[PDB]
Amino acid sequence: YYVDWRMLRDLKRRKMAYEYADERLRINSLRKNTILPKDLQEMAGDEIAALPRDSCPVRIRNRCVMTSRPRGVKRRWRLSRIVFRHLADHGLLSGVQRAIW
Amino acid sequence: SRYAPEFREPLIDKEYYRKPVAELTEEEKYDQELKKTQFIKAAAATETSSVFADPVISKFTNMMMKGGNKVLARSLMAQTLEAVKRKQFEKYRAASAEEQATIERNPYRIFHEALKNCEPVIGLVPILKGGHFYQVPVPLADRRRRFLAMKWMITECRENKPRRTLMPEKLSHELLEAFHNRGPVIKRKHNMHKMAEANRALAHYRWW
Amino acid sequence: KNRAARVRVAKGNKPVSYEEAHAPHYIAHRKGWLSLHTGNLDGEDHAAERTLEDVFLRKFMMGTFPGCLADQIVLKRRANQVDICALVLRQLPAHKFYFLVGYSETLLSHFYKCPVRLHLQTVPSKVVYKYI
Amino acid sequence: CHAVHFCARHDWLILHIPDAHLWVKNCRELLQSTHNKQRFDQPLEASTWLKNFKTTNERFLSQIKVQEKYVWNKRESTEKGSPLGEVVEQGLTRVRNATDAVGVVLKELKAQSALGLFHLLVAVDGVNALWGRTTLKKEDRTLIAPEELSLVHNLRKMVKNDWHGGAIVLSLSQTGSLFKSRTAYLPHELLGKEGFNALEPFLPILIPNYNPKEFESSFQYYLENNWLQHEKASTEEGRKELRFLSNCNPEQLERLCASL
RNA sequence: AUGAAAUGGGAAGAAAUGGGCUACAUUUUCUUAUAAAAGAACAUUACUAUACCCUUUAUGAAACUAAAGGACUAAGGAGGAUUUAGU
Ligand SMILES: [K+]
Ligand SMILES: [Mg+2]
Ligand SMILES: [Mg+2]
Ligand SMILES: [Mg+2]
Ligand SMILES: [Mg+2]
Repeated sequence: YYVDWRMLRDLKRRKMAYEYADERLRINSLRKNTILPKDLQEMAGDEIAALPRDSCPVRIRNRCVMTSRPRGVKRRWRLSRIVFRHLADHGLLSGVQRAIW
Repeated sequence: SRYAPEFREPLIDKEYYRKPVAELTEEEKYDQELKKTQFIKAAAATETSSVFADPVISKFTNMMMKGGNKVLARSLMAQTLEAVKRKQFEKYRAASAEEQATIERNPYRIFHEALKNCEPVIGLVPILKGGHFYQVPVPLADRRRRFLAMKWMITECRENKPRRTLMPEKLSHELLEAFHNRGPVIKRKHNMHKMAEANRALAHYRWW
Repeated sequence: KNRAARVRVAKGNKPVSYEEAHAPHYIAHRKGWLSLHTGNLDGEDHAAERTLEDVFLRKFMMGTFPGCLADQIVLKRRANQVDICALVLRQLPAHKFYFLVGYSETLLSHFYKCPVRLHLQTVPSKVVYKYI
Repeated sequence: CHAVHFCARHDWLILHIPDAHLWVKNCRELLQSTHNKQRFDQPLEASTWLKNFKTTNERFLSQIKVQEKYVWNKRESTEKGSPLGEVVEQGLTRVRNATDAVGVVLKELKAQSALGLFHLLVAVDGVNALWGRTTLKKEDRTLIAPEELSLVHNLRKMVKNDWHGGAIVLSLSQTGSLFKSRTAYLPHELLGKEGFNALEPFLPILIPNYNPKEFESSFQYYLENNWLQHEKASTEEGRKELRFLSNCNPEQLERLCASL
């Protein structure tokens, strides 16, 4: 069991983007240029559109791995501000201390 | 402040340190020996032993500065002094030998005597009597009397001037017209004194 | 008022260990870090993966040695080796500790694919820094 | 300006361009040239110079006479033989031709000088502007180049050593220069590769700061006119201070003394 | 079904109010410079639009977003009581 149904939907989006990464790369390359005929580029614009929506990598959201919080996350640890503070304030993060200056 | 209260304000008078020991009053002599065991604040960037440094003008510059632009405010003051020196040289050359004697061509002496003329001696103050505030004429202190003269000058020029005139041209024309006691800033002094005259009845309310 | 990781005052009858007594602002001043890895150093990667392993490794040891832990465990990573240093009360018989050490080491070495060793220092009872 | 006085008193013909940076920036009227459609004409810049050139050389404007016919308009032309003053008069009268009257003047003097009639001092201050960059834009909002301008192109010929009968006195000025550093004064830095090659072989004359003798003379000159009105300026501690702050630089000394 | 999933939407204001940003210019506007100095501008659009609109680019599958230009340019002329911050 994952934290919630939102983390489950996000996990599937991440595994379908990995499957369609090469494909969406090869097709999208045909569009990001000025060297190929516009007829081919107009057609490649639809082949990329036809791929499943969850293959799109901009529908991925970084969530706290332990609480599935969508905002407030720190990308180096993948934890929300609330979870990070609990581990940091207890001496459990290696090298993280309070900032006094 | 980053200076502990034990720190002492610096003394940047060149002659004072080089005076013969016997010429110093024992009170002044005492402080020198005491200072050898005290901490001394570093001198400000605008604090120098220069013979051309005038505190009154240096203060007047800081009261014109906007947003920490010291170069511009100092430049405006330099242009003003020059605008006054050039205005008196023109008058001096175009004047008879008799008139030439009276004409003053020192801008520093026109600036100081212009400000002193504008200084107001007595200004109305709010004083509390019987849990109620009355406007009673009061003797203005030295610092408040000096501040008011400078503030009134920098405010007449900043606001009450044409759009295309510049501060070195309005300030020069105002320092010169306050060196002869016939200017708008002198009229502002005459209003403060005129109002205190009307409220002289409440003078005795002062307890000092 | 600040409520984070602060064991609050009672009436002088609450025993607290050295780790519990000190609030978060004493970290790196009076008390050190329970986990020591290289993943939070500047220009280093895999902080997230080291941090997730720590959370699990602490929950695993609490359940595997239930009621036998005198203080929080100390995790030490060197190269790919993981070292777990735990203060454990002398409640269980000696032979049971040998079983749980063999089990917990083998299980965590096949779960994270690293050599994992368990170091146990047995105390007669919890050490009390102060009564608050 | 000292050289321009010496030549002026010996009856030379002074061709003095006071500042050449004014012709490559801040132009509010920029027309096109009939002579060459590529080039542009600066009516106001040319008109101002001509009025000053007329004043300086008024005496020589009747003696010198054009050697060719110049058709200003369909209805106006200059007959060969007429005084050079007529060319100048038309330029001031009709501002459209002002940028062309200048070109005729520069061309005539350069040709006629070799005949021994008169000497010619081409004194251009700010010469580094000619072979640099401009801050003027065409109708397409594209920056112009110095060669394109009419006044700049004519002058580039006068500063060449392909004639005789006079001397060319040039000066460099980083002040007013476009796209040059504040601390650039050397000839190659200001002229560039194009300007340096154009003018060589030239004689560089370094203008230094006031020497100890010159600084005292300048200090006493200000005191002689009552300019240094501060009480402490006349003293030795004032002078030593003014020497340090100015650093004996003529301009800085004038600026520091101006406020005092 | 108050659970799970897909697709499409989640609109606007002759409105009041809080905070911010910009301007109202001459201690200013533009240009080169480097913030020094110089040349121009300087009241009807001179100062002055991070709005609307028109083009181009960047990200993305999707531009509805952001930036950069272009013109269009309206109001504003230092702000009533009152109130904020700064040793
Ligand atoms: K539901
Ligand atoms: Mg849940
Ligand atoms: Mg996102
Ligand atoms: Mg500057
Ligand atoms: Mg695109």
